[PDB]
Amino acid sequence: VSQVRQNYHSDCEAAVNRMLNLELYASYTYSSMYAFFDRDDVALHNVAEFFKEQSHEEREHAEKFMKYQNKRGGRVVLQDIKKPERDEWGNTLEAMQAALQLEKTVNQALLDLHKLATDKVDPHLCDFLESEYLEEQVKDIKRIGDFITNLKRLGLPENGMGEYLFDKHSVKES
Amino acid sequence: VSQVRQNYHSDCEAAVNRMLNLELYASYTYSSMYAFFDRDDVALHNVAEFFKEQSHEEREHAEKFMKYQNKRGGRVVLQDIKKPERDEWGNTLEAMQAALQLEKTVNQALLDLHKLATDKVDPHLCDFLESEYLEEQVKDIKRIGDFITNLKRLGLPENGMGEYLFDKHSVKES
Amino acid sequence: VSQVRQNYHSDCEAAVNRMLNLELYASYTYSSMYAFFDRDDVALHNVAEFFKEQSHEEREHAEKFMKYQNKRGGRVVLQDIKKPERDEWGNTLEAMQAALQLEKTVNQALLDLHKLATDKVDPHLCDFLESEYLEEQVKDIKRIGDFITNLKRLGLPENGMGEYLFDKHSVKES
Amino acid sequence: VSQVRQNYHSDCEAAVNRMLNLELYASYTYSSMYAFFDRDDVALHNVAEFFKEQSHEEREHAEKFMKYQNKRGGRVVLQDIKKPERDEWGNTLEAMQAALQLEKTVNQALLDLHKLATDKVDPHLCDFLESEYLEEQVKDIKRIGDFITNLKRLGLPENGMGEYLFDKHSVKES
Ligand SMILES: [Cl-]
Ligand SMILES: [Cl-]
Ligand SMILES: [Cl-]
Ligand SMILES: [Cl-]
Ligand SMILES: [Cl-]
Ligand SMILES: [Cl-]
Ligand SMILES: [Cl-]
Ligand SMILES: [Cl-]
Ligand SMILES: [Cl-]
Ligand SMILES: [Cl-]
Ligand SMILES: [Cl-]
Ligand SMILES: [Cl-]
Ligand SMILES: [Cl-]
Ligand SMILES: [Cl-]
Ligand SMILES: [Cl-]
Ligand SMILES: [Cl-]
Ligand SMILES: [Cl-]
Ligand SMILES: [Cl-]
Ligand SMILES: [Cl-]
Ligand SMILES: [Cl-]
Ligand SMILES: [Cl-]
Ligand SMILES: [Cl-]
Ligand SMILES: [Cl-]
Ligand SMILES: [Cl-]
Ligand SMILES: [Cl-]
Ligand SMILES: [Cl-]
Ligand SMILES: [Cl-]
Ligand SMILES: [Cl-]
Ligand SMILES: [Cl-]
Ligand SMILES: [Cl-]
Ligand SMILES: [Cl-]
Ligand SMILES: [Cl-]
Ligand SMILES: [Cl-]
Ligand SMILES: [Cl-]
Ligand SMILES: [Cl-]
Ligand SMILES: [Cl-]
Ligand SMILES: [Cl-]
Ligand SMILES: [Cl-]
Ligand SMILES: [Cl-]
Ligand SMILES: [Cl-]
Ligand SMILES: [Cl-]
Ligand SMILES: [Cl-]
Ligand SMILES: [Cl-]
Ligand SMILES: [Cl-]
Ligand SMILES: [Cl-]
Ligand SMILES: [Cl-]
Ligand SMILES: [Cl-]
Ligand SMILES: [Mg+2]
Ligand SMILES: [Mg+2]
Ligand SMILES: [Mg+2]
Ligand SMILES: [Mg+2]
Ligand SMILES: [Mg+2]
Ligand SMILES: [Mg+2]
Ligand SMILES: [Mg+2]
Ligand SMILES: [Mg+2]
Ligand SMILES: [Mg+2]
Ligand SMILES: [Mg+2]
Ligand SMILES: [Mg+2]
Ligand SMILES: [Mg+2]
Ligand SMILES: [Mg+2]
Ligand SMILES: [Mg+2]
Ligand SMILES: [Mg+2]
Ligand SMILES: [Mg+2]
Ligand SMILES: [Mg+2]
Ligand SMILES: [Mg+2]
Ligand SMILES: [Mg+2]
Ligand SMILES: [Mg+2]
Ligand SMILES: [Mg+2]
Ligand SMILES: [Mg+2]
Ligand SMILES: [Mg+2]
Ligand SMILES: [Mg+2]
Ligand SMILES: [Mg+2]
Ligand SMILES: [Mg+2]
Ligand SMILES: [Mg+2]
Ligand SMILES: [Mg+2]
Ligand SMILES: [Mg+2]
Ligand SMILES: [Mg+2]
Ligand SMILES: [Mg+2]
Ligand SMILES: [Mg+2]
Ligand SMILES: [Mg+2]
Ligand SMILES: [Mg+2]
Ligand SMILES: [Mg+2]
Ligand SMILES: [Mg+2]
Ligand SMILES: [Mg+2]
Ligand SMILES: [Mg+2]
Repeated sequence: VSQVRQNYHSDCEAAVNRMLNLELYASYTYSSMYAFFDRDDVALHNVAEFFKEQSHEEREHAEKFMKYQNKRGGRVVLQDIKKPERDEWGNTLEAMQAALQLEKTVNQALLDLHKLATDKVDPHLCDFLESEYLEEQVKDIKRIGDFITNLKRLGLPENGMGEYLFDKHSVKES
Repeated sequence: VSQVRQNYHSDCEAAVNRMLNLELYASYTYSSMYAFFDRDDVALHNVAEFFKEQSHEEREHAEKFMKYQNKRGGRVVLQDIKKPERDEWGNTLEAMQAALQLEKTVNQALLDLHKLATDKVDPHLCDFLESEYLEEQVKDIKRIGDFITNLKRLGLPENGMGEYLFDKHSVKES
Repeated sequence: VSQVRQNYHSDCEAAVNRMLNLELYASYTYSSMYAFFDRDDVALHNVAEFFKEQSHEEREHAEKFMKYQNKRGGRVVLQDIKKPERDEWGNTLEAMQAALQLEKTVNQALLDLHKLATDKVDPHLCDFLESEYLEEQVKDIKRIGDFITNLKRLGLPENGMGEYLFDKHSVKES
Repeated sequence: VSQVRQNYHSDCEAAVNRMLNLELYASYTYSSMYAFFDRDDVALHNVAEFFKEQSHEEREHAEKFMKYQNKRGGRVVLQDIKKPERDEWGNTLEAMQAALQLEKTVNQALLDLHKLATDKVDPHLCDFLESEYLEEQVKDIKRIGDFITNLKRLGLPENGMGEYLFDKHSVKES
């Protein structure tokens, strides 16, 4: 038993490792989207940079779980990071829809981890999730949903001018 | 009788209270428009912020009438603030058209109050309306009319790209 | 169903709308207190400004619930804002006692909403209430209780000098 | 006829001269109050300075009428400035009550002049009164009324401690 360990259930330790893998998986999926929008036959630079930043943020989420695991006296166990579901992402609308579903999948895993932490009476883990993870998900899900609404308004997928304008006006100029 | 009261007719005092209610009503209607444009399935952020600011300005108009009432020795009497006429506002064009009519309704009430103040020979109240209320209405009515003309030019309600562009270029970036 | 909606119960959505109305109601009651203390026959300016600020804070509480509703994919539904219980507020002690009870009524509604969020296993809503609402209530209830104790010490309601001194020394100079 | 004169009725010219005298009369009354509160057996320095400033403001009101008269092509005609109604002013409450009535007397004369200007269809004179005189009166009447309410709250005339505190906290520290 780690000398620091107190009120930290083995199930929660394991679930934190699984969550860590999912954060890394999400990072890798976003990195794939970045590379896609940087292709010369796609060429939406601000969209590409948006997904690059999304990828970097997921890696930070992963690293925070590693640090958490050690703070509680659990042990980080890594597994393969599975490649993303697609090799090409269609267009800005398809990619944003996939991002929305990814962020909701991550959110559900975090909510499930909160359920487990609650069941095991671990208020520190509950607070960690609430203070560091759950609001980030709600905020980003809202942001991405708002983007999707605007992409549809702009006539995606068919309206190329709409897609061009989204890249200029909706995402950060990079 | 209030010790400060001089040349302030009971009818004007009552009409000031009714005008106060109308300012609050207008504020609440604009707040509803703000919340509508902030919906994830509407997602026009600059338009939402435009209406939020419109709402804040109406509250300031209301507070100025409260202060006026007390300065003249009248007594503030509040009534319920009725909820807005609609729960959803359609799109930027429908909302702007409703805003135009709201500002004209407020303007007519102010003009009617000026008629009353004139009839009761209250030059202080006339000056207050002319110097603090009537030009604000003319200016904002012109601004909103100009917006409506541009929304029609941009192909509202059908042209989603037009609506997107209005939010980027016509209203303040927020 | 809103594309952003996840783990957000219809009951919680409805309760958030009811809470929004209560925040607006509280704002309006405080605005009435402001106008009362600004009367020439009351004339306690720092007390008036205290209640004006209380009113502005309640409006901010309301707006934060509107934003929350949309972030979760719920839909803002507004109802009439009922006028305050009184048209005149007696004196600083009576008004502060009414403020204490108002803040406790708001607190109870927030605690009830937390119970509901807990029952529906909504940790995001629980965190939102705990991080943005519940401590504000405890702090302001303590502040107002402290004021009431001092108003009683100063001989309210009978001691006019005491009431004058409270306005100079207890509330912020405005 | 003055070369500049246009739309300026002889009656208005005369009434402006009478108003000028009243402004000077008001100044002199306030100067008497200043000297009274500066007496060693009265010794309320901030109250004295309040009335000194009131006196200076009335002189500015008078000078503005002189300038106005000449701008319109009328001719300034001066009369004796009558001494104030009292040689001693009792206490802060009696003086403030006399100030309230003085400011209301001045206000009534200004309102009467506005009636005359209206009757003679002189919009420039109407605007001058509304923009330079009428709101000053409403504001100062409210200020003085508020003071009287506080003096009564403080137990004037009998409560010497109340009167002392008013001088320290209600009027500007000078
Ligand atoms: Cl261990
Ligand atoms: Cl343990
Ligand atoms: Cl334990
Ligand atoms: Cl265990
Ligand atoms: Cl594991
Ligand atoms: Cl596998
Ligand atoms: Cl693929
Ligand atoms: Cl997914
Ligand atoms: Cl968070
Ligand atoms: Cl967006
Ligand atoms: Cl641009
Ligand atoms: Cl956008
Ligand atoms: Cl009255
Ligand atoms: Cl009157
Ligand atoms: Cl009159
Ligand atoms: Cl009347
Ligand atoms: Cl009324
Ligand atoms: Cl009704
Ligand atoms: Cl509707
Ligand atoms: Cl209307
Ligand atoms: Cl104006
Ligand atoms: Cl425009
Ligand atoms: Cl425009
Ligand atoms: Cl929904
Ligand atoms: Cl849901
Ligand atoms: Cl869930
Ligand atoms: Cl539900
Ligand atoms: Cl509802
Ligand atoms: Cl009802
Ligand atoms: Cl009442
Ligand atoms: Cl209550
Ligand atoms: Cl809080
Ligand atoms: Cl206190
Ligand atoms: Cl003191
Ligand atoms: Cl002090
Ligand atoms: Cl205190
Ligand atoms: Cl002449
Ligand atoms: Cl002439
Ligand atoms: Cl003419
Ligand atoms: Cl003439
Ligand atoms: Cl003359
Ligand atoms: Cl004589
Ligand atoms: Cl005398
Ligand atoms: Cl007089
Ligand atoms: Cl003025
Ligand atoms: Cl005062
Ligand atoms: Cl005072
Ligand atoms: Mg060891
Ligand atoms: Mg284990
Ligand atoms: Mg970011
Ligand atoms: Mg993200
Ligand atoms: Mg993540
Ligand atoms: Mg494989
Ligand atoms: Mg908890
Ligand atoms: Mg937080
Ligand atoms: Mg964060
Ligand atoms: Mg946004
Ligand atoms: Mg009275
Ligand atoms: Mg009446
Ligand atoms: Mg504005
Ligand atoms: Mg407006
Ligand atoms: Mg208004
Ligand atoms: Mg109704
Ligand atoms: Mg004017
Ligand atoms: Mg103007
Ligand atoms: Mg203005
Ligand atoms: Mg313009
Ligand atoms: Mg949908
Ligand atoms: Mg429902
Ligand atoms: Mg505050
Ligand atoms: Mg409060
Ligand atoms: Mg509140
Ligand atoms: Mg009712
Ligand atoms: Mg906190
Ligand atoms: Mg706060
Ligand atoms: Mg304290
Ligand atoms: Mg000549
Ligand atoms: Mg003549
Ligand atoms: Mg002054
Ligand atoms: Mg004065
Ligand atoms: Mg004067
Ligand atoms: Mg004589
Ligand atoms: Mg003015
Ligand atoms: Mg002035
Ligand atoms: Mg004041």
